[PDB]
Amino acid sequence: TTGRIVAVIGAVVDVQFDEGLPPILNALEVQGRETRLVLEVAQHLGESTVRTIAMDGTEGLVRGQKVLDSGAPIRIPVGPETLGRIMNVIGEPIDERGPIKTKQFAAIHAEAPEFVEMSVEQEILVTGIKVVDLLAPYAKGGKIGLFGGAGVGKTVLIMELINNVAKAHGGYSVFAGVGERTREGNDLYHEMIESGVINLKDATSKVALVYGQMNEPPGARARVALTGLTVAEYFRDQEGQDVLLFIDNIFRFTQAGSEVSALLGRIPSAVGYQPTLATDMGTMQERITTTKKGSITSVQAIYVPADDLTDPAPATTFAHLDATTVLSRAIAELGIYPAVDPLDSTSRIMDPNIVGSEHYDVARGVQKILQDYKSLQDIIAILGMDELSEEDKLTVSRARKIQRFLSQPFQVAEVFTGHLGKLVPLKETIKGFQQILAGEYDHLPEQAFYMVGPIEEAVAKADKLAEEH
Amino acid sequence: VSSILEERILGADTSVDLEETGRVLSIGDGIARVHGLRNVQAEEMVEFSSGLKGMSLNLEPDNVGVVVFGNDKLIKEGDIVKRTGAIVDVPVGEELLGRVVDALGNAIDGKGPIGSKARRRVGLKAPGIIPRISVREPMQTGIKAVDSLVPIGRGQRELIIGDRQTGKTSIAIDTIINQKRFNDGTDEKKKLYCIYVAIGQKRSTVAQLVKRLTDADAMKYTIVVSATASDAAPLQYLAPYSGCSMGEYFRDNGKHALIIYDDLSKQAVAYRQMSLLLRRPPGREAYPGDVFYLHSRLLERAAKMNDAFGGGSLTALPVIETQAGDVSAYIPTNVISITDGQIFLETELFYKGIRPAINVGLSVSRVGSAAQTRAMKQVAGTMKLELAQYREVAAFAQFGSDLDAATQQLLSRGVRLTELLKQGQYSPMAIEEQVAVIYAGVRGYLDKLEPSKITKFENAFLSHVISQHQALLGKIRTDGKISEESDAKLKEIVTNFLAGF
Amino acid sequence: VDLEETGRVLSIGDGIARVHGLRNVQAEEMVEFSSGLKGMSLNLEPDNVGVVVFGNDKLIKEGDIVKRTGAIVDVPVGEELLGRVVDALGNAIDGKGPIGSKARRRVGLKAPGIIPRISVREPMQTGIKAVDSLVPIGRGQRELIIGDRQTGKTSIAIDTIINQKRFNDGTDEKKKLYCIYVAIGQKRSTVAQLVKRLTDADAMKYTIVVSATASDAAPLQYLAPYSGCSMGEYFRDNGKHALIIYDDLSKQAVAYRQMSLLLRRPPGREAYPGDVFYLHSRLLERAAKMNDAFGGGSLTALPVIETQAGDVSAYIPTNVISITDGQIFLETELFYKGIRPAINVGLSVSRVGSAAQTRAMKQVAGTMKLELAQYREVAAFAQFLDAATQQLLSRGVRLTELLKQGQYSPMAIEEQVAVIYAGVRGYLDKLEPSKITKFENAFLSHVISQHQALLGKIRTDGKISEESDAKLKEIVTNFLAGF
Amino acid sequence: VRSSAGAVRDAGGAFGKREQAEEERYFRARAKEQLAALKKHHENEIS
Repeated sequence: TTGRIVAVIGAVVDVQFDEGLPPILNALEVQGRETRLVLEVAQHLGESTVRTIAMDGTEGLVRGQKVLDSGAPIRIPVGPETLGRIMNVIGEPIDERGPIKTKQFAAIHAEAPEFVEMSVEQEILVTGIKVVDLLAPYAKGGKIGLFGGAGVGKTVLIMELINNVAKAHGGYSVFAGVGERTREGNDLYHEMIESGVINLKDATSKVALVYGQMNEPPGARARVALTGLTVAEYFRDQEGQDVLLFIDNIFRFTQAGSEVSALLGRIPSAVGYQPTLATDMGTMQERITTTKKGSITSVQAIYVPADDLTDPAPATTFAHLDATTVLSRAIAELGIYPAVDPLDSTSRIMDPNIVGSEHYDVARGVQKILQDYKSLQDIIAILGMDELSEEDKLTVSRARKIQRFLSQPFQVAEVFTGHLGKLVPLKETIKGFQQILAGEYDHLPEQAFYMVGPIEEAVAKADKLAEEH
Repeated sequence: VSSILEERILGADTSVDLEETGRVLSIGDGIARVHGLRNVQAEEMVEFSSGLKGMSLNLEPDNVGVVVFGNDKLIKEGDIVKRTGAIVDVPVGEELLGRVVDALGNAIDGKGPIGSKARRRVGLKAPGIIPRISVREPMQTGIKAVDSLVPIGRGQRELIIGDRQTGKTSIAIDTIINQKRFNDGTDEKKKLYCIYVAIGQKRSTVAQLVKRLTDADAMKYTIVVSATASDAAPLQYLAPYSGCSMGEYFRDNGKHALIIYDDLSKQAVAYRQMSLLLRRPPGREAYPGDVFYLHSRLLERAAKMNDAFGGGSLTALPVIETQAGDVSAYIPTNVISITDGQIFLETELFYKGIRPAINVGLSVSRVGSAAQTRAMKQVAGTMKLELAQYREVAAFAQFGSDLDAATQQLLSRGVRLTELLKQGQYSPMAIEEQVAVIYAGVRGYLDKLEPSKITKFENAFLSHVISQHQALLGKIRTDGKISEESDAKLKEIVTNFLAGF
Repeated sequence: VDLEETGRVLSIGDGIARVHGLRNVQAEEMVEFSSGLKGMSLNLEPDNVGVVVFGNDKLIKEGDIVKRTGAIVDVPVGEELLGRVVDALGNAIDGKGPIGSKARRRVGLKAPGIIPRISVREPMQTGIKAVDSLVPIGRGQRELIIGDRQTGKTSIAIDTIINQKRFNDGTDEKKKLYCIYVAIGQKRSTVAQLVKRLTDADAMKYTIVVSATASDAAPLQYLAPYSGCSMGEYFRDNGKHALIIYDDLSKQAVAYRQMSLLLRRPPGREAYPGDVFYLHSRLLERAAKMNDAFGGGSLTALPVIETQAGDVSAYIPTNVISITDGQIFLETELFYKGIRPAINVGLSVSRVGSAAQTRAMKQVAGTMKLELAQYREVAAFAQFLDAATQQLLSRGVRLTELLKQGQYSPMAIEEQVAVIYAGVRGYLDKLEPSKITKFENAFLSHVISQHQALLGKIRTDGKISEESDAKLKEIVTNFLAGF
Repeated sequence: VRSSAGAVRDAGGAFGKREQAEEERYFRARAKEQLAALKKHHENEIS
C-alpha cells in the first residue's frame, strides 16, 4: 500500500492511509530519502491513521511524503554470512564492506519459547575470575547481569568475558551494543580483529556484531537490542548451535523507550519511565532464555542510574537473571578491581548440590567474614583498632586479606594497571580462600594479596615485598 | 494417528450464532477501543476476530476500552469484536492438581488437556462475617522460625515481605514441600492442597520450580498457575484471582487449601500499566486509586469457613518485595494493612549465616498463641521470651566480657537459640522433631556446648531420635502436648545423648 | 495565497509561533519571518506548524507572512571565523564587520560512524599540572568538567585555550589545535571579560567564540552547542585538529526544556522533556578522532556541567557523566582547604587516560599516582608517627603542594615534567610544606633561564633519557643546595 | 524507619574516613612488623 505523512513531532511520525492500514510492528519505507528511513508502526490512532517511531533522524521529512508499507516487520539478514559484519538496527552493513549476502531473513519481533520448550538443566561456567567463579558462579546457558553505575568496570568486565569465553567457546557469538559510546564500538572491532575472532580475508569469523550506539535516535535504540537478539536466536534455533550473546547496555533499551513514550501519548509512570516498562522488558528478556533446541549464554551490562539499585529499570531487570554480579563504586575506589560486591552478587547455582560442599562452604565462609567485618567497622569507627578485642583483630585482618585477594589483574587491563593478565582455575580459587579462612596465611602482609592470581603468587609477592623492606 | 485425526475433526462445534458485535476504532500499547457492543457488561470477555481475547474493562459512554490478552500485533483498526456475555471464569476441581495452568486455566504443560467439569467466576465476593470462624488450626510450614516464633494458622493471611534474594520463594516452597507428610497420610482434616501463583517470573524460574516440586514428588497435590513476564499485562493482573478461585473451590468444598502469590508487587505493576494506558487518573507512585481495593478484595477471600459452610479453609502467603527495606512504600503498606501478619526477611541476617533470614524482631502474627499445637506452644512461649530478652541486649555482644554474669547468660542462651533456628533448604521438619530440638535448646541442654557445634548436634540429635525413639515422637504428635511422662522421657534422651557426644 | 511555499502566523506567544500553511516545509527547516527574524519549523502538525523564533517576537504579529528558506538549519564554517565572536547562528557580534565565509554546514548532522574513528593516541596538552599528570586528556576524547558554582571550571577551559599558543605558533601542523568556546547562558559581561583575557594572551588569533548569552531567546541557547560543534567538525573533517568547550551544558538543557514546554510537548523528569539524553549524546558523539584515511582530524569536547550542591546524582549530571570518556571532579571543599585548581583526584577518571599521555610525563606520573593514592589513604590524620607513615604524609603534602597552580598561567609539558620529577624523586622531602610554592615558582625561572637545552631535549625526544635524567638530577640537587 | 549494619562507612562523613584512618594505621604497622619478621626468617634460613 501507500500512505502519507500527516505529522512529524520530534521523532514520531503520524502517517495517514487511504488503503488498508498496516498491522502494528510493520515496517514503512519513507520515499525520497537519500538514506533509507524506516518507520515502525506502534499505534492505530483511529480515522485510518497510524503513529510510527522512526529509526533515523526525521530531518527533511515533509508533510505529505509518500510512505510504502513493506508488509512484514523489520526483516534483517541472518546466517553464517553475518559473522564479523557490523550491522544497523535494520540489518544493513555499517562496516563499508558491501551487502550481507545471505539466504535467510528474519523478523525481529518474534515470540518467546513456550513453557514446554524450557530447558531445566544448569551447570557451572568457568570464567577464570576469582570473585565471580567463587561467590556467584555463572550457569552455562543462563542469563547473567552486570549491574553497577558508571565508571565501575562493566565494559572492562565484559571485555574480559569476551576475551576468555569467546575464543575458548566452540559455537558462534554475538555482541549487540545498545546505546553505548561509539568509541568502544571500534575499540571492540579492532580488538577482535587482532584476536582473530573476526577475519576480513576468510570466512572463519566467530563473532557477529550489532550496533545502535548512542548517537542514533531513540527509535533505533529500542530495537537494536531486538536485532542482535534475532541474530543470536537464529544461531540457536536454525543452526542448532550454542551461542554467546553479549549486550551492553540493556538499560539504554528501556531509556530509549522512555524517551518516545510521552510523544506516543502515554501518562508517565513512577519515575518518568513509560507505563509499559515491565512488559516491554519481558517481551524482550524472554526471547533470550535457553531452550531445548539450543543454548544461549547471555551476558548483559545493566546500567544503574546514580548507583541506585532501587530504580525501576534495574529493580525490574533483577527478576530476569540467573547470576547478578553487582559492581559497586564503594569497592572500586579501594582499588579492588573488579569492583564486584561480594555480598550483593548472587547466583542461582550456588546450592551445594550444584557446586559441592567444599565450594559452597568456602563461599559462605567468605560472605560471613565480610559481613562480620562490616559489622565491626561501626565499632572501629569509635574505638580505634587498638581497643578492639584480640579475637576480633584476627577477623578484621582475615577480612582485609580476603577482600584484597578477590581483586585480579585482567588481560584487558594491562593498559590501566600495567600488570599481566591472570586466570585462576576454580579449584585454585577454592584452595586459596580455604587457606586464607583457615589462617594458614595469617602471617603474611595484606598488600601481598593485592592484584595477584592464584595464592602461590600471593606468597611470592610477600617474599618480594619483604626483600625490599 | 490418522484414525485419531478423524475424531479430532469430528469432535468439534461447527454451529454458528447470532451474536452482538462492535468494531475496533483504535489499538496500541495493548488497549483496544472498541466501538459498539452496546450491551456489553463491565468486566466481560470479548473475542477479537483474529482469535485473541479481551476484557471489556472501561465502558465509556461512546466506546468500550478493552484490554487485549496478548500482543495486539494481530489486531487492526477495523477488526470485529464479538462479545461472549460471560464474565471471566476459570476451570476448577481436583483435575488441576499436578498440572500447570496459565492465568485462564489453560494447560501450558503439554501433558494433555485439563479435564475439569465445573468452572467458576473470578470476581466473586469473599465470605461474609458470619460464615467465618476464628482461626484455630495450625499450618505446619516445616520451618523452625516460622513455625515456632511467628505461627501461621489455617485461614490467615501472612505476608512474606523482604528485599530481593533473601529467600521468600524458598520459604514458600519449603511450606509446599512440608505438606507431603499430611497429604500422604490418612486424615482429611490435615491435607493441604497447596497452590502456587507465579506472577512476573520468567518461564525458566517456574520451570526450575516445578522441577523442584516434582523431585520431592510434591506436585500430586499442587497447582501451579503462571502469568510469566512475557504474558501481557492483563494475564498478570488476573492470575491471582484465577488462583484464588481454584482455591475457593476447595475452601467451599470442605477441604483445606493454601495459595502463595509470588509476587503481589508484580501484579500491582501490571494493573498500573493497564490503568495508565486506559487513561484512568493516577495517584501516588502512579498507581491508580484501586491498588488497595485490588489487593484487599483478593486477600479477603482467604477465610476459614465454619462447620455449617463445610469447614474448609484457604491460607494465603502473598510474597512482597520491598526496595531496600523501604516498608513505607505504597504497595508494601497497602498489603501490610490487609494481612494478619508478616514474616520479614533481611539480608544482614542472610549473610550473617542466619538462614532462613527471618527477622523475628519485625515479624509478627496477629493470631499468635492460637494456631500452635500445645506442645509447640509450651516450647515456643519460653523460646520467644528468651529470644526477646537476648535481642534487647545483643548490642553488647561484641564485648560480652566486662559485663554482668546475668547478661552473659542471656547472650549464651540467645546465641544457642539463634543457631538452633538456622535451617537448611527444602528440609522441613515435622512438628514433633521441632519440639524435640527446641526443647533440648530452651531447657539449657546446650548452654555448655560451644555455639559453633550446635548445628552438628541438631542434625545428630534428629538422627538419634527418628531412628531410635519414634514411639516418643508419635506420642507427642498424636496428642499435641507434653505429658509429664513425655517431658521426663525427653529430658532423659537429651541428657544421655549429650553425654554420648 | 501560496500555502505551499509560504504560511501566515496564527498565534505568536512567548517565543513560539503557530504558522498556518507552509505545506512544503521540512522538519527543522529555517523559515524567515517578514521582519528579518528567523525560525525553525520544529512541530509539523496536521494543521499548523510550530516554529521557534530565533529572537524576541515583539515584531511578530498574528497575520504576518512566514516564508521558508528551503534548507535545513546551517551555519557558516571555515578558517575565516577564527578570532571572531559569532552569534549562535553565525552572525558576528564583535563589530569587526562581515564574517565572510565560503562554506555552510548543517547543525543537525550525523556523527562519524564506527569505521572512520581510530583509537585516541595523541595528547591534548591542558597545561594544568593536575590534569596532564593524573587525569590526562587525549585528542579525540570527551572529558566532562563537573563541579559546583565557582570552583574554577572556566579556569580549566581558559588555561587549556591559552596553553595551545605554544604549538599554534610553531612550524608543525599536526600539533596545532584550534579552539572553539561555546558560551550558553552566561552574561554578556562574562563573555566580554573572557574575550578580553584571551586577547591579552593573543589567543584569539586561533579561537572562535560562539555566544548565546542569557538574554538570547531560548532557541539560540538550545542551538549554540550544535553550531559550535559544526564549526569544529569543519576542522575535524579537513585534517586539522580542533577543540570545543561547551560552557555550560546544563544551561542548554534548561533552554531546551523551555523551548519544548512552550511547544506543548509533555514533560518528563524534573519537567525536562524525555530526550534530554538524546540531546546531549547526539552532540557529544561528534567528538571523534578520524583515522588516516579520513584526514586524521579530531574534535576534543570539554562539556562543563554545574551540579546543584555537589549533587552528582542529579538528572542531567548523570545524563552527561554516562556519555563522556571521563570526568574532572572540581570539589568546592578542596577549593577552600587550599587546593586550587580544585580537581578532585581519585574520583577524576579518564577512561582513555594513559595511552594519551606523553612518555616523558608518563615516567613520573605513574609513580605520582601511586604515591598520592597511598597518601590519600592515610591523609585523614589531622586527628593525630611511624617512620614510613610519616614519610608518606610528608611526601603526599609535597606532591599536593606541587599540584597547585596559578591562574591563566599554563606551563609547558617539559616544565611540568621537571617539577614533577623533582617532587617525586625525593628532592623535596626536607623543605617546609608551605615553602614548596615559592621554591616551585623560583625553580621554574632557573630551569627556564639556564637549562633551556635540557627542556628542549625532553620536549623533542618525548622521554627522559638516562642522560636527560642525570642532567635533570644534577640541576635539581645543585639548585636545592643553592636554595 | 530503621538502620543497618556497617553503615558508618557508607555515609562517608567524618567517622567514615576516620575509620579508614584507624584501620590503616593498625594494618600498616602490622604489615611493617610482619615484613621485618619475614625478612628475619628468610635471612636465618640462609644458615
